[PDB]
Amino acid sequence: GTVNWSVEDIVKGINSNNLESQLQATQAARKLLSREKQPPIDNIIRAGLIPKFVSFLGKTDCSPIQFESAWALTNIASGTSEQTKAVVDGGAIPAFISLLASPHAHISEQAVWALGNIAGDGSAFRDLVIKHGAIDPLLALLAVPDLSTLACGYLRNLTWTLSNLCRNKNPAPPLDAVEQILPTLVRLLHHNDPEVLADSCWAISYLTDGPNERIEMVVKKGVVPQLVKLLGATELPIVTPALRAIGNIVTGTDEQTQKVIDAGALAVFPSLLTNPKTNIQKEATWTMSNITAGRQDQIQQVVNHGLVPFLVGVLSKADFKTQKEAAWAITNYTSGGTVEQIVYLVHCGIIEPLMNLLSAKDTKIIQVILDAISNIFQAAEKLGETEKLSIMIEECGGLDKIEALQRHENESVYKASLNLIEKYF
Amino acid sequence: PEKKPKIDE
Amino acid sequence: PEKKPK
Repeated sequence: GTVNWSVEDIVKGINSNNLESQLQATQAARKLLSREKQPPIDNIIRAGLIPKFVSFLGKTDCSPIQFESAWALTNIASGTSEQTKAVVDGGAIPAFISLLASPHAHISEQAVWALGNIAGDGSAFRDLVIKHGAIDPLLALLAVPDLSTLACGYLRNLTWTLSNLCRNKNPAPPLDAVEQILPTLVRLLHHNDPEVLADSCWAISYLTDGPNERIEMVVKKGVVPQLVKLLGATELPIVTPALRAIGNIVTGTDEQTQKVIDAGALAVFPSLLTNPKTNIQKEATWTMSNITAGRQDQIQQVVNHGLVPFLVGVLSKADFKTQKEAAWAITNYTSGGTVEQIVYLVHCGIIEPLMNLLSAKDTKIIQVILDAISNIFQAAEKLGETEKLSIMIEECGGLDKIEALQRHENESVYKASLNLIEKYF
Repeated sequence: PEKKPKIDE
Repeated sequence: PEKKPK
């Protein structure tokens, strides 16, 4: 009855004085907007239907038109920013928040979904959803003794919507809204559904993507052990956000970085730094770089966990972007490490793969590598082993490459190049 | 990623 | 030894 209607027909039904006719047309609209090939969102908007759909959200007496309108508006709100704006401009936000209390679960869920699309547009709509008071009713839907009694699809939708309220920067979500949400997020991070876990980790990754104070809010809730556990999961959709969150945390203070180390994170990096997904390797190497930028005792834990050989590994062979992250990890290690730690790094074979990367067509990695050489030489100066290092560099083809670089466009390159040749060679 | 259309029930 | 966010 309600399949493949024209917009013209939907409009005629919706403008009828007949609630049942309006219901059939709203369902027809929903089915249009639910089609996979190019749903006519803009024709629906141009027909002036959004205000009608929004008014139908408020018809408590007619639950089916509430649902059909909810779903229609959800699909419009899933499109461009402009499409989402049209839904918001129609007054949908408060009307969807009212529907969170619906006795009908399918309607409540639709309202959750719609608010998730609205908040996911960006900071401004996210913050407007929050101002209209969405968070209390959302969290009330998860206030049960055991999350396992909720329907799977419902809990997944709620988690996804909450993650969108945690998302975006410039600005980041209000501190009080983050404090309000975090306890429910901690609970979802212990739920056993892979999709709930993935979206919970994504939420934590967003909340840790910022200054130390934002990181502290999360770290203080004691989630880092659970994040490290999830970092060891089989499901890539869990590992990806868990590793991003862990990586975000170690961009903070040395004491925040230590909580990740204390939680056992470094024991997973052998796998992460050899992971077949390029992105996991990249992000794991980035994470390592901000751990090697830490304290000497923190560098020592990297050493004890057997991870220097894995950094030599990624430097020797990886996607280029991973190799650049590894070069950073080495410069940081050499910058902050004791002489013994820097010696160990050479003993593990760092020199040849570093020198092979000086052939790269990237100015930044060259500068990074040259800084690392300088730091290593400085440790050799303190041991009076500058010559053995010079010979090592020379034997693997390094001296050739550094010489060339004395004649490179970038100034800091040729400078650092020249200094090395003239001081050690 | 940020938005999701509902395709059916 | 400076942390670089991403």
